[PDB]
Order: sequence, then C-alpha cells, then structure tokens
Amino acid sequence: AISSVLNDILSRLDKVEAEVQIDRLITGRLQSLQTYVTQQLIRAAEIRA
Amino acid sequence: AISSVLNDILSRLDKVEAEVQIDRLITGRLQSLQTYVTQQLIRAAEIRA
Amino acid sequence: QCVNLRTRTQLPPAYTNSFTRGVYYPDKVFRSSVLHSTQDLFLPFFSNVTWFHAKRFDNPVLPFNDGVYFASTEKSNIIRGWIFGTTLDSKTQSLLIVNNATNVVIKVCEFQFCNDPFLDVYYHKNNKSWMESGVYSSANNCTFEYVSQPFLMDLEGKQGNFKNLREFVFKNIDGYFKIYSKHTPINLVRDLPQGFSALEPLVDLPIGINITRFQTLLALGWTAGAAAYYVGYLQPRTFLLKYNENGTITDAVDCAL
Amino acid sequence: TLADAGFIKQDLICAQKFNGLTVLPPLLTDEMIAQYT
Amino acid sequence: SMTKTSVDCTMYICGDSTECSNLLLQYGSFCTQLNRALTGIAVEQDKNT
Amino acid sequence: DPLSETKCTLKSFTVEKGIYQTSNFRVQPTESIVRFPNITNLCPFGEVFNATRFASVYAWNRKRISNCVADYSVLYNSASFSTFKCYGVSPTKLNDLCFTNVYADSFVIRGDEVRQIAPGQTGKIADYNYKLPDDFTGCVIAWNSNNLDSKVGGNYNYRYRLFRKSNLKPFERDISTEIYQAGSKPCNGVEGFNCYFPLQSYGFQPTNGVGYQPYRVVVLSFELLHAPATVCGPKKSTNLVKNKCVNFNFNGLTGTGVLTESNKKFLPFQQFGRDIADTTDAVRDPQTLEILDITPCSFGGVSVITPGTNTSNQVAVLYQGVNCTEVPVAIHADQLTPTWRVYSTGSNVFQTRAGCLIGAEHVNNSYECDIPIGAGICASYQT
Amino acid sequence: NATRFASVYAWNRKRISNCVADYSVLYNSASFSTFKCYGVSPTKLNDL
Ligand SMILES: *[C@@H]1O[C@H](CO)[C@@H](O[C@@H]2O[C@H](CO)[C@@H](O[C@H]3O[C@H](CO)[C@@H](O)[C@H](O)[C@@H]3O)[C@H](O)[C@H]2NC(C)=O)[C@H](O)[C@H]1NC(C)=O
Ligand SMILES: *[C@@H]1O[C@H](CO)[C@@H](O[C@@H]2O[C@H](CO)[C@@H](O[C@H]3O[C@H](CO)[C@@H](O)[C@H](O)[C@@H]3O)[C@H](O)[C@H]2NC(C)=O)[C@H](O)[C@H]1NC(C)=O
Ligand SMILES: *[C@@H]1O[C@H](CO)[C@@H](O[C@@H]2O[C@H](CO)[C@@H](O[C@H]3O[C@H](CO)[C@@H](O)[C@H](O)[C@@H]3O)[C@H](O)[C@H]2NC(C)=O)[C@H](O)[C@H]1NC(C)=O
Ligand SMILES: *[C@@H]1O[C@H](CO)[C@@H](O[C@@H]2O[C@H](CO)[C@@H](O[C@H]3O[C@H](CO)[C@@H](O)[C@H](O)[C@@H]3O)[C@H](O)[C@H]2NC(C)=O)[C@H](O)[C@H]1NC(C)=O
Ligand SMILES: *[C@@H]1O[C@H](CO)[C@@H](O[C@@H]2O[C@H](CO)[C@@H](O[C@H]3O[C@H](CO)[C@@H](O)[C@H](O)[C@@H]3O)[C@H](O)[C@H]2NC(C)=O)[C@H](O)[C@H]1NC(C)=O
Ligand SMILES: *[C@@H]1O[C@H](CO)[C@@H](O[C@@H]2O[C@H](CO)[C@@H](O)[C@H](O)[C@H]2NC(C)=O)[C@H](O)[C@H]1NC(C)=O
Ligand SMILES: *[C@@H]1O[C@H](CO)[C@@H](O)[C@H](O)[C@H]1NC(C)=O
Ligand SMILES: *[C@@H]1O[C@H](CO)[C@@H](O)[C@H](O)[C@H]1NC(C)=O
Ligand SMILES: *[C@@H]1O[C@H](CO)[C@@H](O)[C@H](O)[C@H]1NC(C)=O
Ligand SMILES: *[C@@H]1O[C@H](CO)[C@@H](O)[C@H](O)[C@H]1NC(C)=O
Ligand SMILES: *[C@@H]1O[C@H](CO)[C@@H](O)[C@H](O)[C@H]1NC(C)=O
Repeated sequence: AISSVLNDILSRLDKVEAEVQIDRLITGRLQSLQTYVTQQLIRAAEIRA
Repeated sequence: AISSVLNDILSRLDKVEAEVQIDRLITGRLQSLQTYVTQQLIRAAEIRA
Repeated sequence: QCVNLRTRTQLPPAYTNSFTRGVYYPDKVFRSSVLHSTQDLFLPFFSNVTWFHAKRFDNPVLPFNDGVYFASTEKSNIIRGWIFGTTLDSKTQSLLIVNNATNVVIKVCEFQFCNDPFLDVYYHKNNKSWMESGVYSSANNCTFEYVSQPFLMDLEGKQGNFKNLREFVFKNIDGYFKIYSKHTPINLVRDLPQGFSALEPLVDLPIGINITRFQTLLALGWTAGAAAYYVGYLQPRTFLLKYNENGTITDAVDCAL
Repeated sequence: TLADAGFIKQDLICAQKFNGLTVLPPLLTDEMIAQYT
Repeated sequence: SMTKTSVDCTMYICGDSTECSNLLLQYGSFCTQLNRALTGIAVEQDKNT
Repeated sequence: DPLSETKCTLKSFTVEKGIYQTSNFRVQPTESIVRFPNITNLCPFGEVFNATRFASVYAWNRKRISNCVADYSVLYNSASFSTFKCYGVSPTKLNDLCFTNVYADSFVIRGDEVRQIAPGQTGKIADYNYKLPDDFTGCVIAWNSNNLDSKVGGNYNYRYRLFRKSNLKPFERDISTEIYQAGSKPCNGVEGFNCYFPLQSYGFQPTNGVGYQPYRVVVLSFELLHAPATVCGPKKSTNLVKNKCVNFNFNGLTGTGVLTESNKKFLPFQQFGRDIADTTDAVRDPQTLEILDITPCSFGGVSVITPGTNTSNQVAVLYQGVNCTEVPVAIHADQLTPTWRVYSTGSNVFQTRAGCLIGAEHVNNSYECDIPIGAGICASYQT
Repeated sequence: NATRFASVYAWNRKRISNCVADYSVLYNSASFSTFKCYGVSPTKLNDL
C-alpha cells in the first residue's frame, strides 16, 4: 500500500482508489493475525503438555 | 505471474509492470514458506512428544 | 579578483580514525526510550577521515559523492563556507554556501571560479567588509537564491578558552540538498574525540543539480589563525539508534562494521 | 521478570494494549496458587 | 501456563475506521475464527493451572 | 440488550450457562478538532498557471509555493484543464490536506507528449529532459495553448533536447549545449555529419494538428511525509479541547483520541511523535507551539455473564480492563458502539480486578466457582 | 514501410528470422501513433 497508516490512505484517496490500498493492508494484517494465532496455538500445545 | 522464473519477469518488464508480477511470486512463495514452517512446527511437536 | 597564493603544492593529506562521529536524526519524528533501525547515508564508524590543518594554511579541492561529514576543532572563526558543483567552469551550474559574522547566503548562478579562490576579511578594498562575490566572475543566469541569519554562533565558556568542536553533515538526494550540525567544548590538543553526539537538522533547499566536487573557504606575505578540519564521506548503511528517555540519540550500532 | 499481568490500565505494554491486544487475568490469582501450594 | 491474550481483530486490522470495517466483512468469519482460537487457548490456561 | 448480543454471537435462540465474548466497546468522539497553521494569504496560483510565457523543457521551470493557503477546488472546478491527473492523492481530497512544500514545475510540449509526462513513463521527453520519480506523489496538469503560444510564422522559442548520452536522474534539468556524436567518430567543434547540436525547436504554427499543437504543462510535485507543513487547503481551525475524546486533524493527520498536555520535550525541529506501531502518539499544535500526548480513547472487551436462558433472562456484563469510573462516564446521551445503556443503572457496579462488572451483586460470602470472571472472582445465580 | 498491405480478410504474415533486430530504431521513431507491447516492455526488447 502507498502507506502503512490507515488514516493516511483514507485522507489522501477517494473511495474507489482507497479500497485498493486498504485491501492490501487488510490482507497483510489478517495474515499477521493468522500467523500469531497459529504460533500461539502451537505454544499452547507445548505449555499444555 | 506471467512466469514462475524471477529473472524472466525482470528481463521482460520495466519496473512498474515488473513490480505487479514480482508481488504475485512473493505472495505465493511467502505462503509456501509459512505452510512449510507450520507443518514443521507441528512435526516438531510430534517428535518432541 | 584572484589573490593567487600557490605557495604550497599538493601535500599528501593526513588521516584520522573517526571513532563514533557521523550520526544524525533521520526524520522530524520524536522517539523516546526505543532502539530504532534506519537505512540511510551515514559516516561509517572507525573510518579514515581525511585531516587538514590551516606558515601553515590549508584549503584543497575535494571530490563529493553521496554526501560529506565536516568538522573543525577551532577558535576565532577562520572556517567560513563551502562551494559545490560538477564542472566548476560554467559548462554546468554550481553553488555557494557562505557564512560571515552572522548571515548565510546561498546562490546557484552558473559561476566561473578562479583556480585558487577564497574569501579574505576585506578590511580596505573600496571600503570595509564588501559582499562575498570575489570567488566568481559572472551571475547572469540565476535559477535559485536564499538567505538566513542565526546559522552558527560561538560559546561563552569563560571566554571560550578551549577549542570548540564544530560538527556538520552535508547531503543531497534527487534534487534536494540538506544540512545538519552540533557543537561541543573539548580538551583534546591534536585528535578527534572519543565519545558520542547526534547532529540536529538546520536547512534544506531544492538546487536541482548534479554535484561531483566541493571545497572549503577560509578568512585571514600575511598572518592568519591556525586550526584543524576533517572530512568524511557518507555511505548507505543501516544504523540501530538508542533514543534515550528525552528522545536524543545517546548511542548507536553501525551494523556492517 | 513478568510483563503485562493485565491488572488495571489507566511503554511497551501501553503500545500493545492501544492496538487492540488485551491481556486477560488468570482465574486463580497468585494468593490462591500460594494457598493451594 | 502462559499469558491469556485476546485480540479485537477489527481494531487490529481496521482500528477505528468504518470504511475499512466494511471491507473486512468481505473476508467472512476469519476474525471470529481467530477470536475463538484465542479464547480456547485462554480457557486452557485456567484448566492447566 | 446484552443477552440478545450473546444470542447473535453464538447464533442460537438459547444460551448455555457461562461467560461469553461480544462486540468490543469503544467510547465515541464527542466532537471534532481541526488545526492548521494560522496563515491567511492565498497562494500565487495565477502566475504559476496563467503567466505570459513558460520555459522550454530543456530548462523546465520550477517555482516554490510556500507559506500560503492553496485552494485546489478553485483549480479543479475550472473547465480549462484538459488533463488534471493526480498520482498519490485524489484531486478532490487536496482541500482536506496540508503539505511540507509544493513545487510547481512549468513547461510547454507538443500535445502528444502529455502522455509521456505521467510518473514512471518512458519516451524521448521522459528519458532525456524531464523525468518524474517512479514513486512520485503530486498532480500533472495540461491544456492546449495554440490560441496563446502559436504566432503564424512559428513559435521557435519553444524547444526540446533531442539527444542525451544517458537517461537523466528524476527532477534534473540540463542547460548545456554540448555537440552530440551520433556516429562512432570523436567529433568536436560546432557541427558535422552525425555531430549534432543537442536542442531542437518545436514547429509550433497555428495550422498544426491536435497532438502537434502547443500544450502548457504544470506539475504540482507536493511532498507530505510529516515534516512541519507550510501549504494547506482552506479549512477553519477550531478551539482545542483536552481530556475529552475527539476526532482530530492536525495538518491533515486525521485521527481519533483524547488529547493531553505532555512532558515529552520535542526539540524545535520536530512536530509529530510515533509509537512502536508507526502510529502518532504526540503532536505539536500548529497554532500554539505546545506538545500534546494522543491516547486512543477508552475501549475494551465486553463479556456477558449468564445462567442458562432455560433458567433466567438476567445477565451481568464485564467491561474487560476498565476502571469503571468511565462506565458511568459513558452515558448514552451521546453515541457508543453498543446501544444497550440499560445496564448503566447503578447501585450494583463492582470494580473487579480484571475490569468492571455491571448487574451482579457483590457478596462477602465465598463459594466454589461456577462462572469464572478472572482475578479470583466468580459469578453464580442464587436466591 | 512497404508500398501496399493486405486487407484484414487475408491479413499478411511475414517471418522475421536469422537476423539482428533493433526495436529502439523502431520505438525511437515519432511515426508510430500506437506502440503497445503486451508481454514485454517496449524498452526491454533490445536486451532480449
Ligand atoms: C554577511 O554577508 C551578507 C551577504 O553575503 C551581508 O548581507 C548584505 O547586507 C547589506 C546591508 O544590510 C545589504 O544591503 C542592502 O540592504 C537593504 C535590503 O533591503 C537595502 O535597503 C540597501 O539599499 C542595500 O541594497 C545586502 O543586500 C545584503 N545581502 C544579502 C544577500 O542579503 C551581511 O550584511 C554580512 N554581515 C556582516 C555582519 O558582515
Ligand atoms: C545563459 O546566458 C547566456 C548568455 O546571455 C544565454 O544565451 C544567449 O541567449 C540569447 C537569446 O535569449 C541570445 O541572444 C541573441 O538571440 C538571437 C540568436 O539568433 C539573435 O537574433 C539576437 O539578436 C540576440 O543577439 C544570445 O546570443 C545567447 N548567447 C550565447 C553565448 O549563447 C542563455 O540563454 C542563458 N540561459 C538561461 C537558461 O538563462
Ligand atoms: C531529561 O532532560 C531533563 C532536562 O534537561 C533532565 O533534568 C535535569 O537533570 C539534571 C541532573 O539531575 C538536573 O541538574 C541539577 O540537579 C539538582 C537540582 O535538581 C542540582 O543539585 C544539581 O546541581 C544540578 O544543577 C537539572 O536541574 C534537571 N533539569 C530540569 C529542568 O529538571 C533529566 O535528568 C534528563 N533525563 C535523562 C534520562 O536524560
Ligand atoms: C487564468 O486566467 C484567468 C483569467 O483571469 C483566471 O480566471 C478568472 O478568474 C476569475 C475569478 O475566479 C473569474 O471571475 C468569475 O468567477 C466566478 C465564475 O463563476 C463568479 O462568481 C465571478 O462573479 C466572476 O464572474 C474569471 O471568469 C476567470 N476567467 C476565466 C476565463 O475563467 C485564472 O485565475 C487564471 N489561472 C489561475 C490559476 O489563477
Ligand atoms: C554528473 O556529472 C558527471 C561528471 O561530469 C557525469 O559523469 C560522467 O558520466 C559519463 C557517462 O556515464 C561518463 O562517460 C564515459 O563512460 C565510459 C567510462 O565510464 C567511457 O567508456 C565513455 O566513452 C565515456 O567517456 C564519464 O566518464 C563520467 N565522468 C566522471 C568524472 O565520472 C554524469 O554523467 C552526471 N550525471 C548524470 C546523471 O548525467
Ligand atoms: C479508578 O480510577 C480512579 C481515578 O479516576 C482512582 O481513584 C484514585 O485512587 C487513589 C488511590 O486510592 C487516590 O489517591 C486518589 O485520590 C483517587 N482519585 C480520585 C479522583 O478518586 C481509583 O483508585 C481507580 N481504581 C482502580 C482499581 O483502578
Ligand atoms: C586508515 O589509515 C591508516 C594509516 O594512516 C591505515 O593503517 C589503516 O589500515 C586505514 N584503515 C582504513 C580502513 O582505511
Ligand atoms: C563605503 O564606501 C562606499 C564607496 O565605495 C560608500 O558608498 C559607502 O557609503 C561607504 N560606507 C561607509 C560606512 O563608509
Ligand atoms: C497566530 O499564531 C501565533 C503563534 O504562532 C499567535 O501569536 C498569533 O496571535 C496568531 N495570529 C493572530 C492573528 O492572532
Ligand atoms: C430446561 O428447563 C425445563 C423446565 O422448565 C427442564 O425440564 C429441562 O430439563 C431443562 N433443560 C436444560 C437442558 O436445561
Ligand atoms: C463486606 O464486609 C466488610 C467488613 O468485613 C464491610 O465493610 C463491607 O461493607 C461488606 N460488603 C458488603 C457488600 O456487604
């Protein structure tokens, strides 16, 4: 995306351009949570043992 | 991407078109490592047990 | 008007290991109690700066690429300013950064320079203290100009008995040119100090030119003051910077050293 | 040397919480684990 | 045990934007599925203790 | 009510005994702050766009717009701009926004070269005499000027660099007149076969076709990383509140949170402070030179505590991580993410270790756990 | 730049082979009102 800050994307671009940048932040962030929760589920199984 | 070979993309396209193809290779490859490391963390827990 | 004084030929220049000098705040962002990485052009740690000392006088022409660190351990203000350009002979533009007893003047008109140019204290001339034109001949095609007042000033320090270290960085990127600086009172006779300090930004302007060379400017069959100055060349590096609780860079790591 | 016990917010911990990352209390406080022990 | 953590998947991904939150909804139940997983870990820390 | 929000989180008309997560609360902004530098004088857009004559592309002009109020609607509301494309902002958003500096580049070209001028393009103009950065943010503006720049004999004062050894760096200009060896032989002097002068006239005459007619071009190369800003769109600043939550906008940094007087000593060169998250956490107000801490205003998990719906429709609500000095402070005389204020009844508020519990009686008698609340507390349904 | 060209019903095909191209000698011309390339950059054709 043209910036990592969600408010800047929304300040600089109108809706149909902003949606293309915001979707890159959403896609990358969502993969970042899915990674964290996977690591934490695998740690939870070790602590569980 | 128009080819699976990173050097071909860089040989055939100039920077602003190449970035759109290279990002598809990066995104797919990165998901391929995140898959491998997840499988290996789950195997590592089996071998640990 | 060239007061041509080629008394001394090119001398094999002295060298000095720059321990931890050449670090500056990378952007106008406050940060505090954090270790932050920054890919930017910096002076590599423990690197050979060239060293100079103004019968003893010193003002060579130097190459410029990627950017420069400049510093001086000095008393009474002999070091007055800088030249930058690509051809230096009016086949291309070139720029002047002059400082005096207060003001700073900036100009990028297509100057022709003498082979041995510098600016003296013009005690007599047509009158006292004339405008600092005499480095160049012609100025008919001027694409930018600037001026400021409170640029650098001396320290009181019980009449300033110690040599006060003056540190500067000069840099260009994609048509912009930028300046950073710091001062410190120090008690070393003949070498650059062990210890640490960040440089704050002072000035920026959009010259829009190629640069390949630079030179220093000094005041005054004559007598003048003696002082050292040092030159280092910046390189693309990554530094990890420790901002203290007050948000000053207190320490750094040059992660290619 | 613990970090973020989630006992009432009113720094690394403050940065984390302000991005929607909350830390929950354990059911059994350190007095109750000491009593069982 | 380990530290119980939960995440607001909307405040993490879209923090305080409505026009980002309407794009996040196009990804379906993924945010709820992450919240569930983190709750399952968090309850297990009391089960373990 | 809170029970209904559990039913739609579980997607069931009945709920088993337990504690359940529900949509987070987050206190809404009371009102909007806006702040910009208290400058007043309008920027010189007339002579930037409608001066008598403009530079040739070899020596393309640059003027620095600074220390003034723009109005890019007064531009974009004109019919006169045949092209007005912005490449890192919407042309409509330019009014809601402020910039470190603006450089207005001005020059003239044949009407077919307007395509070459867009960022990251390539072609003889774009390669040898005027190149935008590939990462450029700014606007490109162009219009036909055959009815202004096309004297009948030919406007041969307008000219382009035909040849250059290598493609120039972004935003370079070149005024040199060096002769070009298009052949292998090392030519010198002034002229010869494959030994060309570098600068050639446009053939601008008023009978020329569309695409061969003269076009005036302006490029607004504005820069908006958050250094202290000097050119803003026209918006009225307003009085600055503290300790209340607000929407804020400082110099185009739109956000939401509570402002506070800060002991964080920014040095005079700085204006914004950033958190580990790359989000701003302090700002220097552009009208009073003072540093404000920004905290995003109170939010937390909302968990609902219930016996079975097959036992009661009473529930209690846990505001996770909240000093409920803010729960009664929330009061739905204004908006919140949750609509159910019904629980803010009072005379039951219990400030627990892991947040605050509304709608459950605190008893000094102790029992075996039933529904866990955290930090040693449990809840249960009894007489 | 031949004297005449085929109609679209029987559109012509010529095989370029066994020779050195120079697509800059083409793309450095002003004469091509359209010159769009769909699987390579028109600038990269020389390195290829
Ligand atoms: C340090 O060097 C400066 C030039 O490099 C010099 O600035 C020059 O100062 C004189 C006197 O103030 C100015 O003269 C003009 O002053 C006003 C300007 O509005 C006019 O009314 C006068 O008629 C006269 O033209 C010069 O113009 C000025 N030059 C620049 C570029 O600003 C400083 O005075 C020097 N300072 C010391 C202490 O030596
Ligand atoms: C940089 O300075 C140069 C010297 O003043 C200047 O070049 C000069 O440009 C003018 C036109 O603006 C020429 O003047 C002559 O123009 C035509 C040429 O056929 C004659 O019919 C006129 O009578 C008039 O004499 C100069 O001859 C020319 N001089 C040189 C040495 O080339 C540049 O234009 C300046 N550059 C910029 C960007 O300002
Ligand atoms: C962050 O910056 C603060 C401002 O410079 C600095 O506070 C200063 O700390 C020094 C050292 O303690 C004080 O020096 C004086 O201390 C006492 C009086 O409190 C005197 O007996 C001493 O003789 C000496 O004069 C400064 O007075 C104090 N300044 C202020 C305005 O309070 C912090 O210490 C800095 N912290 C860090 C970690 O950098
Ligand atoms: C380019 O040159 C133009 C000629 O001066 C100039 O545009 C002119 O601006 C004025 C003020 O905006 C217009 O006056 C009319 O403005 C509105 C139109 O709805 C009315 O409310 C007013 O009563 C008045 O009728 C002129 O009409 C306008 N000229 C044209 C041909 O549109 C521009 O300012 C110049 N360019 C720049 C960037 O300044
Ligand atoms: C900025 O100014 C520089 C100094 O005038 C200029 O550098 C020169 O660039 C050209 C092209 O790269 C070089 O030309 C020579 O190239 C090779 C040797 O590297 C030879 O085989 C060729 O025959 C030709 O002579 C120059 O050697 C080089 N000069 C120096 C001192 O490095 C740059 O071109 C300018 N920057 C831009 C963006 O143009
Ligand atoms: C909840 O917040 C309030 C402040 O809004 C806290 O009240 C302060 O408590 C300290 C310690 O007992 C007293 O010295 C202050 O005088 C109190 N101030 C006020 C305005 O009442 C309260 O302690 C907080 N409670 C928790 C558990 O966080
Ligand atoms: C610096 O210069 C000294 C000689 O004065 C030399 O011994 C040393 O190896 C040099 N180091 C580098 C990295 O240039
Ligand atoms: C200095 O001399 C010039 C003539 O060269 C004269 O115009 C000016 O007034 C003099 N100034 C002073 C202060 O003597
Ligand atoms: C504008 O702000 C300054 C401080 O930067 C303040 O002193 C001044 O009073 C303000 N302008 C007006 C017209 O009041
Ligand atoms: C629901 O309540 C009824 C009595 O009203 C009772 O017969 C039944 O066993 C209960 N079922 C559950 C699962 O609680
Ligand atoms: C709990 O007991 C203490 C005395 O031990 C008393 O002060 C407090 O008010 C009691 N709370 C309730 C809710 O009865």
